[PDB]
Amino acid sequence: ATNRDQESSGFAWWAGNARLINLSGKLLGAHVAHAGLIVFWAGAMTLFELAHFIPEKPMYEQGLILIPHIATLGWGVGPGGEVVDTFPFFVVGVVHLISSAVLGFGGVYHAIRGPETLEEYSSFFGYDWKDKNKMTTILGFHLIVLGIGALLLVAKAMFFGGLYDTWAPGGGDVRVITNPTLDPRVIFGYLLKSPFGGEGWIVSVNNLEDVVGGHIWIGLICIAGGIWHILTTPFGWARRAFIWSGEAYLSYSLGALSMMGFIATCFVWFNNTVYPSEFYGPTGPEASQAQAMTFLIRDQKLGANVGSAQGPTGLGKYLMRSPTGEIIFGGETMRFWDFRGPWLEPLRGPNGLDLNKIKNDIQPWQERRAAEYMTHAPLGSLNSVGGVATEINSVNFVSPRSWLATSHFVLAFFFLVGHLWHAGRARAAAAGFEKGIDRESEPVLSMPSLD
Amino acid sequence: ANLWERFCNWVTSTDNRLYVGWFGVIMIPTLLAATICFVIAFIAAPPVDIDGIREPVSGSLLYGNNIITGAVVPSSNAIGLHFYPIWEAASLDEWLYNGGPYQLIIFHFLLGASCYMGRQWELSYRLGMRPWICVAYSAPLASAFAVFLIYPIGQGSFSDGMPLGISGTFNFMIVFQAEHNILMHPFHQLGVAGVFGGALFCAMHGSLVTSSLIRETTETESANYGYKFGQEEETYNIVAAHGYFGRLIFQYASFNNSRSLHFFLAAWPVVGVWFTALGISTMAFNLNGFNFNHSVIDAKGNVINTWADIINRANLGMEVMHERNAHNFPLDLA
Amino acid sequence: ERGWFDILDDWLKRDRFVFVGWSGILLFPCAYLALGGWLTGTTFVTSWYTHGLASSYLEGCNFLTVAVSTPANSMGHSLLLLWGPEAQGDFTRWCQLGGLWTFIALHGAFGLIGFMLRQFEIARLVGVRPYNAIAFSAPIAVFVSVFLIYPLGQSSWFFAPSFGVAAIFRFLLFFQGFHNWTLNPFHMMGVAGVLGGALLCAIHGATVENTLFQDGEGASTFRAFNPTQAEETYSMVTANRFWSQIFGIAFSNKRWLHFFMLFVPVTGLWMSAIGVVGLALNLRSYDFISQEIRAAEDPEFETFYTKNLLLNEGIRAWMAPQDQPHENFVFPEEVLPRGNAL
Amino acid sequence: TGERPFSDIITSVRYWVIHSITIPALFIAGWLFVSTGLAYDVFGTPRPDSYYAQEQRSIPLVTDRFEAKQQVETFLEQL
Amino acid sequence: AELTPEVLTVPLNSEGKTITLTEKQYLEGKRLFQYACASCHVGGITKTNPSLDLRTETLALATPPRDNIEGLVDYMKNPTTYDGEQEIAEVHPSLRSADIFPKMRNLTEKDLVAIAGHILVEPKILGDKWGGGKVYY
Amino acid sequence: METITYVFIFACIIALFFFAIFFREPPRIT
Amino acid sequence: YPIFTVRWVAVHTLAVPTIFFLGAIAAMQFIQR
Ligand code: CLA
Ligand code: CLA
Ligand code: CLA
Ligand code: CLA
Ligand code: CLA
Ligand code: CLA
Ligand SMILES: CC1=C(/C=C/C(C)=C/C=C/C(C)=C/C=C/C=C(C)/C=C/C=C(C)/C=C/C2=C(C)CCCC2(C)C)C(C)(C)CCC1
Ligand SMILES: CC1=C(/C=C/C(C)=C/C=C/C(C)=C/C=C/C=C(C)/C=C/C=C(C)/C=C/C2=C(C)CCCC2(C)C)C(C)(C)CCC1
Ligand SMILES: CC1=C(/C=C/C(C)=C/C=C/C(C)=C/C=C/C=C(C)/C=C/C=C(C)/C=C/C2=C(C)CCCC2(C)C)C(C)(C)CCC1
Ligand SMILES: CCCCCCCS[C@@H]1O[C@H](CO)[C@@H](O)[C@H](O)[C@H]1O
Ligand SMILES: CCCCCCCS[C@@H]1O[C@H](CO)[C@@H](O)[C@H](O)[C@H]1O
Ligand code: OEX
Ligand SMILES: [Cl-]
Ligand SMILES: [Cl-]
Ligand SMILES: [Fe+2]
Repeated sequence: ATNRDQESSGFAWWAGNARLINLSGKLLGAHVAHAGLIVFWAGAMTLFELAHFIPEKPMYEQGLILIPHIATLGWGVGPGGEVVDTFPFFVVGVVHLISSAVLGFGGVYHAIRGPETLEEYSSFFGYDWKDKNKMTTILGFHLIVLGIGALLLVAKAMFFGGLYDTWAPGGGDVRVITNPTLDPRVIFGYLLKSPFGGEGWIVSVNNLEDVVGGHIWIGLICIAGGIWHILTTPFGWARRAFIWSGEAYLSYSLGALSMMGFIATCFVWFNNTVYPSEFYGPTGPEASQAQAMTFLIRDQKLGANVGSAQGPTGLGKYLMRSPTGEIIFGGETMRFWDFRGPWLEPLRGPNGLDLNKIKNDIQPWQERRAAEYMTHAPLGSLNSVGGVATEINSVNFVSPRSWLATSHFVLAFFFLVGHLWHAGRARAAAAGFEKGIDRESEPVLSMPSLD
Repeated sequence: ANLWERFCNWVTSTDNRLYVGWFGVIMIPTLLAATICFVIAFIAAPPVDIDGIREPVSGSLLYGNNIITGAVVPSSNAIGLHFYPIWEAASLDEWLYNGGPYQLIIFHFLLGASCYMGRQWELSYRLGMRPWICVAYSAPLASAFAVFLIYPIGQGSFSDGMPLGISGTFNFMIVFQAEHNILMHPFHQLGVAGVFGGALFCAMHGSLVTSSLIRETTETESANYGYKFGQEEETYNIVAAHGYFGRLIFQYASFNNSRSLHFFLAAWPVVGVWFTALGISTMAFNLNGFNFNHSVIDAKGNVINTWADIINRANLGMEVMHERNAHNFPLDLA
Repeated sequence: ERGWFDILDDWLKRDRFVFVGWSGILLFPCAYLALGGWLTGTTFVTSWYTHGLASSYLEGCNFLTVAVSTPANSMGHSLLLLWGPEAQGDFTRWCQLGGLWTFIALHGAFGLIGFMLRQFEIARLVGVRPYNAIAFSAPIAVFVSVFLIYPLGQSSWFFAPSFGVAAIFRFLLFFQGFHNWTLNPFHMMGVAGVLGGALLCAIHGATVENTLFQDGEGASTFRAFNPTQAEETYSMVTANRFWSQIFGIAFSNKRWLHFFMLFVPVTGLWMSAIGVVGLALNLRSYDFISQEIRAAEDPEFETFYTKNLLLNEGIRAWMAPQDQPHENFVFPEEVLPRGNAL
Repeated sequence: TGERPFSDIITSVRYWVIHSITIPALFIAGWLFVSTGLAYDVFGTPRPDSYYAQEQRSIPLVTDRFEAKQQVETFLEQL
Repeated sequence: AELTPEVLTVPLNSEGKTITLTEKQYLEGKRLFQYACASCHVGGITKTNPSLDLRTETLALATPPRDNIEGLVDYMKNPTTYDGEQEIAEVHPSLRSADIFPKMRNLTEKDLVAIAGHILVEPKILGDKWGGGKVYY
Repeated sequence: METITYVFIFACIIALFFFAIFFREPPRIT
Repeated sequence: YPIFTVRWVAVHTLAVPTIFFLGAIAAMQFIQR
């Protein structure tokens, strides 16, 4: 029981895992066992989704979050997102599930049987948190791994069947990406885009060529950065800027994950390219835009001239201008005029929505998709009654978009806290006052009084 | 040393009457800009077309408001989430019409209050303190982010962010209940538990310590004179307090460890208010309170109402009246 | 000690797991009956005959929706005793008429008296100043104003809060729509006391925990405290400097700080009670007359205060027919206030 | 104070002998209270078929104070 | 009150013939109506066209009359506008446009009868609340 | 007169803030 | 150690109805309209 109590380790049970900070072998165990839980969930959750799955109902009516992820990679789906074959869904779940037993094995072994520390046994695998060179080297290894991970996406997209392309001319379909975007002016341009409306920073990426080119860039950058970090030690300005400790490296990672969680929340909420509405359901903006399109269609069928119909406020009931003049849908959805979607773009001309096209060119499939998206807006209750908050029970629906946004906002938020907690604790422990104020060297007692 | 090293020494000085610090260097100007804009707008701004339907709502005192009805009104629904700084407008006249002051206030305020939180970490480091006061502050700060930024983002518009005024805040609450049934949301319920509990334990702790002050003063002088700033001895008897409280309820329902007791005082309202913030930030994406509308059915299929259904009837009243000229189509989807 | 009284006193004050005292003869049966009345009603009892509502687990309700509901408006402010002229000793009828409501309200009222006596009694025996009892007057003023005064000013107990989670929410929304209770400055002081109390709680607990002295070796710092130790476990000096430099002002006197922690939320709840006494009489803070005159004469004048009254009028029209069934409200569709489309 | 610690009591074989019988007997007694329908008649709660008569369009609301008991009785007779 | 054989007896055709549904068909009808229809017709209304509801009286004045099993079954095969002038299979789910309304692909004739049965029975239970919308919640 | 009164009370509070901070009773460690 | 104490009565005035009620509510989960 080598330091598995509070007396020996100085950490209570509820801070139990802090006991692992300088026990590299047991800590590797914690980490491998953990990845096992992650890979486990992925495989079992996939299988559960597949067992519950009725191919003829939209994914988004079935509470699915993982199958949609698989389908977007182009597996199991065809034109319009029609499921042609569930076996890839099956393969993905099984292989994760089996793999998790292997990780679980490794994890349990290192946690409970192998050497508690790895430094005596091996210098390659051993490490000291304060060894700035080892730390950048491990980091460097994982950067190379991550880089290859990005290149696997590219490989799928260009050489192994392509990706689901909601924008595919003629309708959504799987499509091979042959000409990915390589121009750094485009790829790095996205990073300098404003995060506000009508801009959306990286969340705006609206074609697979950009998505593929971006991953080409990232795979290269990450492998390059990995090599760099294996070959180098930190410059002195970096040495002087950071806390160098297990708890501090955790805190930096916590900050970056919180940030990524937040980005992920906005991605799934707004983006319908890498989260195709065919699989994930319509975005909030999209559903709101679909309602105005639905009634524009209905009312014009009834004889309404939609261009000159003045609403109660004096703005056009169906159509109006954005603050920069573009023709856009009216009523509340004015806010959503930045929305772009494949069922809608055919009506858009250079000035925004085109009245000639609206009067003549609205196809039945557009009416159909707008009705569908209007009635699958991402609104529902925690007990999964779909609808507005005043809706009666009947429809069992919460959009996959709401589940993915809400969960990840919560996760990103607590990770930010985790970051503040650990950053502040790491700072204090590095300076030596994390356990409290020395009663005989109280800093404030040595300072001039304020007034 | 050099001019820069002197500057750094001053910024980070533990001796300034108000700590400045690196977070302070961002906090001071942003908070001043927000404060100044807020005060001027609250007194003098013209009416703002909050819902982008050319229906300007008067927020300021000079345009017919009092302290209670007054507000800095959210920016126009026609703007949505577009960034609307002063230089994006053709004139200040236009800027004021469209609610530009609101974006200026809430953006400088959020940056400033985030730095206010960083500054709290910073000073505690300069003073050799443990670092988590800033974490307690993350709870109100998260709540402010929920109503001024996250909610607008989810709903596609700053016109749905909380208005910067008293009656405005109530408007936001009421529309929120209609659209999300926030009362039936368990994160809001944890929030209530958090603030009701926070009040309770405050009244409790205050009262337990006070009841236990050691006799140090005359029958005429304030008991506060019994405690001197900086004294080393503890001014009340915690064993007597525990003797009382442990008997009020039962022994183990009571704290004799001041440290775990003060921990519980920090944790209870902070965690509950985190859930409140997260309630608002997750209803931002339309995951709403429990819906038990028509949940009880009789043998024939007659709906038997519950108190959930009477809640529904009140929510419906709010729904159909709110923004009475803004909807043209039958469903309110944001 | 002498006579039977003193012997009984001995027994009542024995140092046991659950103190009893004289206050216990009041406290314990009334707290237990109020609570078991609540659990019994929410588990098995309907509200069909009083409200047209299901309200128990037996009928299909869940934890958020069960309640012990108020009696029917036709009952007035009847005590509704089991043996009263309404139920006439019939237990089933009593349950059906709302008898559990007054049962829980009155036993709860006497239980609360008992608890506060228990606070005076324990403090007297331990030899402390009875500040805790005094602080508890705030919960008392709230219970009495809201559960007793309010419905006593209104037409009947029907309009008191019903004992249930969703029922209490309904109570909230009724107060907004009918009384515009958010506008009321006594409710606003209540909010300040409750949110200020919660702030004071968070901020004091966090300040102590972050200016602790190192009195141990453990990285978990809870063990480095001794109940009988002479010294402060944290530095008031550092805490004071920290807040002075952060916020501009700080406490310097620990007795003040704690007294203030009693004062703020207690005073808050007392203020809300006064407003609720006002609402017993429909003496609302409903309107600002100057806004109404301007708005009546100027159809382009709009404020958040006008916007919220349109919400209230929506709430009244839409909830009243099912919420006040004894009024037999029939509001044909054409009369209902509604904005465009919705 | 005095009483035996809970820790002692609930780890003692004698505790489990007594309560392996009393806990389930109470639970089952609770269950029967509902399954026999006994709960409905003690408390006067309607079963799913007893809220409304077959063609009734309105709620049996009590509207009389001193003969409300008799009204419920009347309301109960026509079901 | 109970879900009795009388409540479950509904017009089969335009000529006055009735059919008594079993409790099982009713439940089936409610289930399948949720599965395929309630996203637009929750409560007897129509989200995407509120002028048209599923009230019996409304159905009776459609062309052809839809206030009976046969009429509803035929609607579900080959839906028309309310005056019967136009075939709207391309934008309203039916057996005819099961290619584009995929939830229609495994509805059997018996399923269609069950849904028709649900639509005719609900207003007999719910009255004006069926097709009433939020006023009646 | 009404706006003036509101702004005047407000301004008195802001001034009261400045004195409470900068011209407080100094805390004395004795 | 005694067995029948105040603590003992207090515990059972609560624990006894509680289990009885839990069985009652468990049975309710199987009621259908
Ligand atoms: C992802 C969750 C996770 C993981 C991976 C770990 C991992 C670890 N913990 Mg932490 N811990 C956790 C969560 C976790 N913990 C939580 C939630 C708490 C609060 C309750 C703690 C509180 C805590 C304390 C107080 C301590 C640890 C310690 C440890 C380490 C030693 C364990 C030991 O000695 O057990 C001995 C236990 C057993 C022999 C029982 C069996 C345990 C095995 C691993 C169960 C495996 C079952 C699994 C289904 C097998 C699959 C097999 C198949 C693949 C073939 C180990 C690396 C200890 C420490 O740090 O040591 C230096 C320590 O003192 N933990
Ligand atoms: C990224 C996380 C994530 C997301 C977005 C989803 C989303 C979804 N799931 Mg998957 N799932 C997850 C993780 C997730 N789940 C995990 C970890 C498990 C294993 C337990 C599952 C196992 C699972 C099953 C078995 C099922 C789903 C189903 C569903 C759907 C309905 C969910 C529901 O009704 O919740 C109801 C809501 C809750 C239970 C409330 C969650 C509240 C948490 C506990 C609050 C705590 C917050 C924070 C984490 C705590 C911090 C504390 C603080 C003090 C520090 C929805 C599409 C259902 C389905 O439709 O499948 C097709 C279904 O049957 N899930
Ligand atoms: C990244 C996690 C990780 C790391 C850093 C280590 C590191 C270590 N392990 Mg542990 N272990 C892991 C995970 C890990 N292991 C897993 C998943 C299992 C179950 C299979 C084990 C089971 C295990 C046992 C039973 C033992 C070790 C031992 C060792 C030591 C020597 C290993 C060696 O020299 O091989 C050199 C390299 C090779 C032999 C070739 C490796 C071939 C790999 C598997 C293929 C390439 C993998 C590729 C990158 C894809 C990975 C999958 C990924 C996508 C998830 C060293 C401390 C030994 C020990 O600690 O000594 C006392 C020992 O007995 N490991
Ligand atoms: C997980 C990924 C990761 C991590 C944790 C690190 C960590 C580290 N890197 Mg390495 N690096 C990586 C990936 C990574 N690197 C990759 C992929 C490359 C190839 C491009 C590099 C190439 C590289 C170089 C060339 C150098 C490092 C250096 C360092 C060290 C200090 C870095 C620092 O202070 O930045 C913090 C950032 C700054 C100091 C810049 C100023 C801050 C700006 C204003 C922030 C703006 C961002 C803002 C939030 C907005 C985000 C979006 C934006 C794009 C608009 C540290 C060991 C240094 C070193 O010590 O090398 C040995 C160094 O010189 N790295
Ligand atoms: C401290 C204990 C306590 C207190 C203060 C109360 C108080 C109350 N109970 Mg509760 N109750 C208790 C314990 C208590 N109960 C216990 C242990 C049980 C289980 C048996 C009950 C079961 C119960 C039921 C079933 C009901 C109440 C009700 C009531 C209310 C009316 C009582 C009344 O009118 O009495 C009148 C009697 C007295 C006040 C006693 C007078 C004592 C004086 C000092 C002496 C006079 C004696 C007299 C002269 C001699 C006989 C007269 C003869 C000459 C004709 C009131 C809130 C009713 C209620 O809640 O309705 C909504 C109701 O229906 N109780
Ligand atoms: C929360 C309520 C509460 C509390 C905590 C106290 C506390 C105190 N009272 Mg005050 N008191 C109260 C309410 C309260 N009082 C009320 C409502 C009155 C009536 C006006 C009084 C009248 C009073 C006097 C005249 C005196 C005190 C005094 C005292 C002190 C000693 C204890 C005592 O005498 O209790 C008295 C006991 C109680 C308040 C509990 C009474 C329990 C009753 C009898 C139960 C009745 C059951 C009922 C008949 C059921 C029928 C219900 C019906 C609706 C159907 C202490 C400061 C004495 C003092 O100040 O010493 C210096 C003192 O002289 N009390
Ligand atoms: C360390 C530690 C811990 C943790 C641990 C862990 C975390 C572990 C993990 C583990 C794991 C992670 C495990 C896993 C496993 C797995 C498995 C075992 C699997 C298998 C599979 C199978 C067998 C399959 C089958 C199938 C198929 C093939 C097909 C389909 C169907 C089915 C599914 C049937 C704790 C906290 C306790 C504490 C103490 C210490
Ligand atoms: C994939 C993709 C793409 C691309 C992408 C990219 C290209 C990215 C990049 C990215 C990047 C490139 C990023 C960066 C980041 C960074 C950061 C995040 C930073 C941070 C920093 C820090 C944190 C610092 C800190 C500090 C300070 C500030 C001061 C002093 C101290 C210290 C050092 C602490 C696109 C969109 C095209 C399309 C889609 C897909
Ligand atoms: C009224 C009345 C009376 C009385 C009665 C009584 C006294 C009763 C009691 C009763 C009772 C005394 C009952 C109990 C119950 C209980 C229950 C029913 C429970 C439940 C619980 C649960 C369900 C749990 C939950 C939870 C929580 C709370 C948190 C943690 C987690 C969980 C979720 C587990 C007399 C005869 C005098 C006369 C006439 C009237
Ligand atoms: C560990 C990763 C092993 C992945 C196995 C490669 C499957 S690659 C394979 O390639 C085809 C086109 O060539 C696609 O049409 C097909 O969907 C895809 O699965
Ligand atoms: C029922 C509670 C009322 C208690 C107050 C009345 C006390 S009365 C008191 O009691 C003595 C014994 O202690 C007797 O010896 C004595 O004769 C009698 O006057
Ligand atoms: O803006 Mn403010 O309030 Ca959110 O919901 Mn839609 O939009 Mn408007 O109505 Mn309801
Ligand atoms: Cl409004
Ligand atoms: Cl609209
Ligand atoms: Fe304290």
